Amino acid sequence: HWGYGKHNGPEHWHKDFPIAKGERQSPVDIDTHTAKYDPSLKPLSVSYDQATSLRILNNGHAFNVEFDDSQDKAVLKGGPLDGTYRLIQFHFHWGSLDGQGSEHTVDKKKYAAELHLVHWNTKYGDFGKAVQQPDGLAVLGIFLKVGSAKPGLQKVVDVLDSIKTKGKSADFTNFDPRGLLPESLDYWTYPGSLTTPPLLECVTWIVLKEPISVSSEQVLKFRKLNFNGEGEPEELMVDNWRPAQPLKNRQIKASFK
Ligand SMILES: COc1cc([Te]C[C@@H](O)C[Se]c2ccc(S(N)(=O)=O)cc2)cc(OC)c1OC
Ligand SMILES: [Zn+2]
Repeated sequence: HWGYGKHNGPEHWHKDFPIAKGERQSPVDIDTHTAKYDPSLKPLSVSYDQATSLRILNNGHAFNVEFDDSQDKAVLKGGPLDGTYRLIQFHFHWGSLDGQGSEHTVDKKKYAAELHLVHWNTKYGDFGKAVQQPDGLAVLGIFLKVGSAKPGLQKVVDVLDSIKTKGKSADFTNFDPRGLLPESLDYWTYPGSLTTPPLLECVTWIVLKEPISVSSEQVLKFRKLNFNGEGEPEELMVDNWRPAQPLKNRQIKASFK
């Protein structure tokens, strides 16, 4: 099965998922001098006051914090988006070392990690229908750098011991994803893909310019997770990031001057 090892990592994915070599793959390098300010882009509307978190799951590739998306409780609107996108889950990608881990890069700079808040377009009715559409998903990407602790992350860090291995889940109610946001909602945006198989070309990417700070102790706890199942030889969950893909015939737009 696909993963992030020497034998099943990103350079292998094209054999089972040929869209890996497609025209709108993610992530990409954001060249900050080549991105054009688009004064027609609206401020992002992040409406997370009624978010209902349910569960946290180790899926063998990352961990997902899942939300109740059976109503408009936590939605993303505005910016480059038409209509209403409902939050379904968030997850991270991170490195074995602080100098790598992000999927997007900024002038080839890699951050220690990247948060992905995944949303689906309510005009398609469910997430599985939305991933078949070129405007099906909106993913809000937020870089993490190592410095001061992020207080709003600690409730996630403290549950990771209970989902160490693939297939483990834990109740995770009353988590407020507003505690993961930076101060500024300035962003870059471009049309792209899922960054894991099946690599579907269904994503409007919205990547925030301002990183959040997390502590070395917080990211060390991410790196204690396991790719393996319980009672299998330990393989640490690190370096679960896809490198930057060719931009091809795409333009990255900036919300800011
Ligand atoms: C949940 O129901 C389904 C789900 C799926 Te496609 C799930 C899973 O295999 C990948 Se979800 C995902 C989300 C975000 C990212 S990222 N890193 O942010 O780019 C990467 C991957 C297809 C289905 O049918 C078409 C479906 O039937 C209902
Ligand atoms: Zn992701």
